[PDB]
Parts: sequence; C-alpha cells; structure tokens
Amino acid sequence: AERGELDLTGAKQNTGVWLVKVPKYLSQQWAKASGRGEVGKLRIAKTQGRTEVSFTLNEDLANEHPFVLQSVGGQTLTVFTESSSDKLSLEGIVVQRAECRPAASENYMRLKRLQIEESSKPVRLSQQLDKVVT
Amino acid sequence: FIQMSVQRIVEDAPPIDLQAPPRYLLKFEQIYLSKPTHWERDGAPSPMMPNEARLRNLTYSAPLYVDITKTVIKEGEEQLQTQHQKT
Amino acid sequence: NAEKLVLRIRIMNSDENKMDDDVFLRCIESNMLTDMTL
Amino acid sequence: GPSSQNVTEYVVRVPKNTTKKYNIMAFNAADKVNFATWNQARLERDLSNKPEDQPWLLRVNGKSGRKFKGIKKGGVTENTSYYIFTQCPDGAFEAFPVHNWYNFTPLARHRTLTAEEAEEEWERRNKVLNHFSIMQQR
Amino acid sequence: GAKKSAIGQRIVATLPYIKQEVPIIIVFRALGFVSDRDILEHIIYDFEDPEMMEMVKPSLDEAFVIQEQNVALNFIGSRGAKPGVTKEKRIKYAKEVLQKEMLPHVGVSDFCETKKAYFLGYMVHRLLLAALGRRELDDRDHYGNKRLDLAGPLLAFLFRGMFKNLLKEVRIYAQKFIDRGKDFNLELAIKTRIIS
Amino acid sequence: VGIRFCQECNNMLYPKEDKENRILLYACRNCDYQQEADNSCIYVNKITHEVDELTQIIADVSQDPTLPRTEDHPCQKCGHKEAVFFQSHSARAEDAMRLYYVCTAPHCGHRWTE
Amino acid sequence: PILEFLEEWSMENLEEISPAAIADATKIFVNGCWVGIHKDPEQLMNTLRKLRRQMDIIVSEVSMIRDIREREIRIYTDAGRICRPLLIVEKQKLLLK
Ligand SMILES: [Zn+2]
Ligand SMILES: [Zn+2]
Repeated sequence: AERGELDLTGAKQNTGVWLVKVPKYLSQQWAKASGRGEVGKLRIAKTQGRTEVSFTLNEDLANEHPFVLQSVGGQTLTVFTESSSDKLSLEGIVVQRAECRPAASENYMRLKRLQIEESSKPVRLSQQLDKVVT
Repeated sequence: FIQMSVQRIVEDAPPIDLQAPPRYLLKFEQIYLSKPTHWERDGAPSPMMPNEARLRNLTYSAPLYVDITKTVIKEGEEQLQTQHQKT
Repeated sequence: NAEKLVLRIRIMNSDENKMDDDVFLRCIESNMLTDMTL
Repeated sequence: GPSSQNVTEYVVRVPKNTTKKYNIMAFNAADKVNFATWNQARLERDLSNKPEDQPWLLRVNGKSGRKFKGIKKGGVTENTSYYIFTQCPDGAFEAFPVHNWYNFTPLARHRTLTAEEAEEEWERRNKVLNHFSIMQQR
Repeated sequence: GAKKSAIGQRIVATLPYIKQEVPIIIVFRALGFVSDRDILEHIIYDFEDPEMMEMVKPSLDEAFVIQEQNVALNFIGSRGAKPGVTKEKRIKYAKEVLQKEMLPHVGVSDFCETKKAYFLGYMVHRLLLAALGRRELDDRDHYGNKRLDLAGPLLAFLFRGMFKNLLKEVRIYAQKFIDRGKDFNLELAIKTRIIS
Repeated sequence: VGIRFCQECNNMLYPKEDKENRILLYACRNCDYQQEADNSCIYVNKITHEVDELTQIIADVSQDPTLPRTEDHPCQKCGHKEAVFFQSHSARAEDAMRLYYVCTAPHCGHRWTE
Repeated sequence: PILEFLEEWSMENLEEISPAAIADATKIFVNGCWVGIHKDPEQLMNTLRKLRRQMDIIVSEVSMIRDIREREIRIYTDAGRICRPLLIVEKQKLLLK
C-alpha cells in the first residue's frame, strides 16, 4: 500500500466494459448540456443466430445510430483511472469494441461540410488591398 | 501561392523571441497584398499597368504587408502588447 | 536411380573428436555454392 | 429460451465531471499479459527526461515482475471520441470520454550491454563468433 | 567472406544528418521497439512467410549487441554530424534527429514514434519484396512518380528562404538594440529589400 | 523453417546443441532461456525455389477491370463461367507466360492454373 | 477532409490496431502517409469515387489509387500531379448523354 500502488480490484472481479467509437457531433450534442444526466438509450436486439446493436438520439438532444461490433481477440485492452487524490485504480477489462455510423448518407455529408468549413475559419488567407498602405 | 502559401509561410514561421531582463516577442499573423503600384520620383503611388511596366522597364510587383504583434515583458508583472497593422 | 540426387556432408571426425559446429556449415554452404567450381 | 430472443435496453448517463479521469490501457496480444500474478504494481512518470507531458512507466511486482512503458498515442482524435460502458447496479450505462490512450509493451530485464560495452563489440560487429558466447563473457 | 556470406544480406538506413549509415534494426531500437518480435511485427505482417523472415536475420544479428533504446539512441547520436560531448547529449541529439529529421512527413510530434516505426517497417517491407522479387522495382521514368513544380510552389520555395532571412535580420537588428538597453523600432528592423 | 521467438523477452531463438543429451535446442540469446526443438531442420534454402504462385495470388484481383476475363475456363469450386486470367510477371521465374485464373464470383476466390 | 472522412468510415488507425490485422487488410495512404488499414477496400473505393464525382468532400484533383495486388489504397492530394479529364463509363455506357 503506497501512493504508486494500483488498485487492481477491478481486474480481480473480471468486470467487462465496451469500447465505442462515436463521431464528434453526437458527443458535441452531449457536451452542449453535459449535465442533465441523460443523452439517449442504448438498445440491443438479439436473434437466434444474430445480434444487432443500435442507439437512438434523445428527442430533446436533437432539437438512428446503428452500432457495429469488432473483434477484440487481436488486442487486449484494459481501462484504468487516476484519482485526483493520487489513487490509481483499474475500472475493468474491455470485452467488446463497437463503432457508430450515420443512418443518413446524402444529407449527412452536408453536416460534415459545415464542420470542414467551420474548421476552416482559423485558416487565414492573404487579403487583396484596394489602396496601397500609406 | 499568393492566397495560401505566402500566408502559411508567415504563419508557420516561429515567433521571434529575444531576451535582454526585458523579453520581446514578435508574431506575424495576417498578410495583405495591394495592387501592383509604382512610386514616382516625388513618391506618389499609382497603379502600375502591365504595359507601363513593359515600356518603362519596371517590375510588375505588388506591395506585401504583414500584421505584426509585439509583446514586451519587463519582469514587472506588466505586459504591453502593441500591434503594427500592415507592416 | 532415386528420383532425387542427394549428397550428405559432415565435418571431419578429428575436429569433432573451434569456430562453431553450426555456423561453420552455413559458411561452407555459402562458400561451396559459389566459390567452389565443379 | 429467453436468451434466444432476449432484448436489453439501458439508459445512458454522461456526468458533467468526474474526480478520476479515464484513459485506455492497451496491451499487445503477443504479450500474453496475465493479471493473476499482478499482486502489486507501480505506475509513475519516467525520470529519463530529468511531468504531465512525459511518458508513463509501469512496474509490476516491484523489480522482480515485468516492467511496462506506456506512451501517449500521437494521433489525436480530433474527429473521433471514445467511450466506455460500465455496468452499474442502477442498470443504466455510463459513458466516460477517453482522456488519453496509452500503449504498453513489456520491457525485458537482464544484463543488457551498456553503451561503453557496445563500443568494443562494434569492432567485431561485422565479424563476430558464437553469438551465444558474447553474453556469457559479459 | 567466411561469415560475411553466412548471415546473408543485411539492411542499413541512411538517416539525415548522420555521416554514416546505421543498421536498420538499430533505428527500430531507437524508436522504442526493443524485442525482435515487436520490430519484426512492423516489417513482416505475415509470420507464416518463411522467405521474408530469413531476409531480416542478418539485420537482427548486426544489431544484436544493441538491446536497449537508450543504447541504440547513443549509437545513432555517436554517428551524428555533430557528435555530442557526453553520452547524455548524444542521446538527446539522436532523439531530435529521429523526432524531426527522420520521416518528417509521418510526423514531428513527440509521440509519433509508433507511426514512424510502421512506415519505416513498410520501407523495409517494400525493400524485402523487391529483394524477394515479389514486387517490381519502381520506374523513375514512370510519370506518376513525378511532380511538376509550377510558379506557385517554385515561388513558395524562394519565399521561405527569403522570409527566414527577414526574420533572421530583425532578430539581429533587435539584438543589437536590446543589448544596448534601448527598445527597437519594428519598422526599422525590417529589411524590405530581402523579399523584393 | 519455423521461426521461434523467446517467451520471456520475445527475442529470436537460435538453434543450439546440448552435448549432454545431443538434442537440438532453440536457445534465446541474452536470456539464458532454452526450448525443445522439434522440426530438426535449422536452415533450408531452395535455389530453384519452385514456389507456387497460386499461394501468392490474391483473390481480390478478380475486381481489377484492367485484367482480361474469359468465359471458357469455368471455376471448379463453384462452376462460375467467368474467370480473370493473368501472368505472374514476377522476377526470379525467368519464364513468365503461363496464365493463372481467378474465379470472378464474389466470395469465391478460387485460383487455378491450367 | 479526406482524413476526417476516412476516420469516420471503417478505417482503423495504425496506433489502435494489432500488427496481426495488417495482413488481410489494405493499407490506406494519404499523401504518402500510412493513415490506417481498411477491411473492405472495394466498398471504400466505390465510396471515395462517389464523393469525388459528387464533389462533396473530395475535390476533383484528388487522385485515389487502389493497388489490388499489393493491398494498398493510395490517396494523393498534393500539388504537381498531372491529370487529364476522362469520360466516365459505367456498364459499358457513357454517363455523358
Ligand atoms: Zn529471451
Ligand atoms: Zn468460383
């Protein structure tokens, strides 16, 4: 027991967690309020020999997000956290990886184009000057 | 080159840091170009037409200006930031 | 008569009875492939 | 049975702030990392540079156990974010953004040749004999 | 040679700002990949290919002595165009060389070593395929391997050299006045004839 | 042919002989670690190297629009009439004129040579 | 814009993958930088081609090259590339009507 000791209790319990890759707009909407304690519901549907994961955006947040799972046997992932009181702990071990994709295809690029244009605002360009500086 | 490369080159240049102990910084941000101008003997600027450059053996050149922000620190918990627009 | 022609090679018995017993074969194998003339 | 058609849906919560930050720890598959023997471990910043902008050093079971070094992922997730779902008694998923991504690899422990010693071997680097013997002499 | 032809053909790297080339595996050691499996994973993506594995054996033996990242960095620093006075400074110089001078297009950030190892391994992987005859050698005459420097890029090449002189000139002008104790005039510090 | 890596430091394992037992052992360097060799062959090189090109051929080539396609060589695995044929055109062969066929049916990357 | 779109689609970053996955996947190069790997090269090229032809995210002068044999997709955006306009043909028919 010391300051640098790692609380490996989470590893002992073999707690499982899911790693999800999501776009910025979904997180940006969450970052808008980020304090209401609710951003949506995660729905998982399973069949006899197939499983599908999808996420629905909150109606208030807006004012379909299908999920695709990925193999995790090629790399072993673990999640750990550092406490502000200098007490590191291991939350658990990743058991599945998922990715989020946009339901729309055509108009979705329009939102991306705005982001690319928005990120282009700091891109300064030379300005033509009508009158020579005196 | 004029619209992007010149501005990127100026932006990508590292700020000039100088220490005496007063400290001086120079940061170049915005690049301006005027239309090709020719200065007469009296010093009066005038637009330079390409034919006049050809006839009078002039160089068809446009003045280049850069906005320079200078910040000086004199270890006296005061910072003075003066900007020279269109240098 | 055999469809495959073979030639087994081993180091002298006197030396067996200094460089390396394994690497030396590679040096011989590379040396015999090119330097040796049939 | 129910498992053949079970459907599960849980609420998602995004707390504004957490006392402890969340970052991903990645181990290569070939490492065969096992936590059963991880009785004790130590994680601290490196001292080679001699803080928040330096690599992380991981030690397991003191000097006896394996030592791993973590390096921050150079590629930034400007257009991407990572979230982790953790089971809770209330039954609602909780997502925490990934503050950092770290890649850890094992560090071998043994009498590694020193910089001064390597100088002598550089003479025989082109022509060396019995690669096994070089370590025995050291 | 006796042992020269036994190991086979070894791969070296000619990094910028180094007088003499270094073994390829050493560069991987400097980048932070010590174990052979970790290095080979960035070079050979299919371990089931015995042909590729043999091609890297001589390279591994050449850099067998160097077994630590700091040892490898010192070796790279020792051969630098400006050898360090002490061992510690040599490592710092080698780190800077790989950080910025080596494969800069991959990255220049302090945490881009992994990306540079993959691309460097890809360079080795591409070399092995050419050596193994699996991929045809690149054609210099092939015109998709060519680029045309038009007026813009040509002018941009001049501007940075001329802008660096401008920034150097103002540094020199300001340093004289700052050392003298008096502030300097920015307008007077700029030499307009440098760019014009 | 098999390449073995140490289980301690993940370094190369090189062949070694133990005079006590006279059995090939793959011993790690700078790791005082040893393993029981089983292949019994430490080195092999094929000068002729009659390596099959079909193993090298990638089934994805069937999607190449620049390759010729023939209906006269149906796929054996699935019977698809269409096939994409090409030459190895790889160095070290010295004679590259025979055609290798790849089935164009999706999900059937069958490769064969006549 | 190319890198942002590639990350959004099913392209795995080099840092976040194990080397064992690189064998089957196709390397993705953007301006000579190995950005990542992708498991469905054919679909990606169709998507990349579609965007360029619609001029949505990919400008006209961006060249996407897939080396099917080498399992590599090379995307080039830099200057100095010489190109010419060619009529697009689909299903043995000109899209020009
Ligand atoms: Zn070992
Ligand atoms: Zn078929």
